[PDB]
Amino acid sequence: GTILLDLAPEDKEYQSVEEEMQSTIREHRDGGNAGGIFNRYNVIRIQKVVNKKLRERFCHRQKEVSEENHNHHNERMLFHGSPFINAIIHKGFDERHAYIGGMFGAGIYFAENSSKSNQYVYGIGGGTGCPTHKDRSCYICHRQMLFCRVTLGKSFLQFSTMKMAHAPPGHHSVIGRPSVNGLAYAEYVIYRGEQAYPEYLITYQIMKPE
Ligand SMILES: O=C(c1cc(Cc2n[nH]c(=O)c3ccccc23)ccc1F)N1CCN(C(=O)C2CC2)CC1
Ligand SMILES: [Zn+2]
Repeated sequence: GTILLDLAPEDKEYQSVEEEMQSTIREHRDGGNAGGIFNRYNVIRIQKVVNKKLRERFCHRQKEVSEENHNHHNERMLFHGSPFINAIIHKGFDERHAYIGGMFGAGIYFAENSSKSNQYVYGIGGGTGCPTHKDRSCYICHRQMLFCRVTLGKSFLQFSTMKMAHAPPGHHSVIGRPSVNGLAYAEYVIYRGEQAYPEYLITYQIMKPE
């Protein structure tokens, strides 16, 4: 059973989440087609996801990865956008639904830039936008994204497409780094659902630039 705990805006924990969300917005190559046009979000609320069973699976794997990486689990807080956010907060991430179409193959994808995750909230390339207005740039409808704890362990650096089914030998994750001819922004990939915990559930709106 998942329990959603509201965080007060005056709480330093709420402020840290909003600060990372706002500060990591960037301009995307698609000129805002997938996620919309905006320089800031309006944060509606931030809830902590509490689930004992999911936490135990996460901590158990974190100990295993720590033992395989000279006692460093290498956790990072990263964003994830998905139309299936309800299933994620109740059952956790699931590699059985890993992104077949991804540049690093069938893994679970995360971004260090909140605006890159916002491109996936309504589907691949923003699908057809919000259910109500069918607008990928809707300023009215409340969106939701996750800010997750992700166990990276020994991360495998890549610049180019390399379709994998699992992390490479001796590794626990794959990080696609930006390059002039390749990625504009980073992407973090894990191949096991228990290497991520959906810590924060952010409800927000993109704001129309003035
Ligand atoms: O990893 C994906 C996934 C990711 C993407 C890409 C993606 N999605 N979301 C992001 O924030 C992101 C950031 C950087 C680069 C790519 C992304 C597309 C379709 C997908 F199925 N999954 C889909 C949602 N997940 C689940 O376990 C759902 C509940 C069944 C986790 C696995
Ligand atoms: Zn809308």
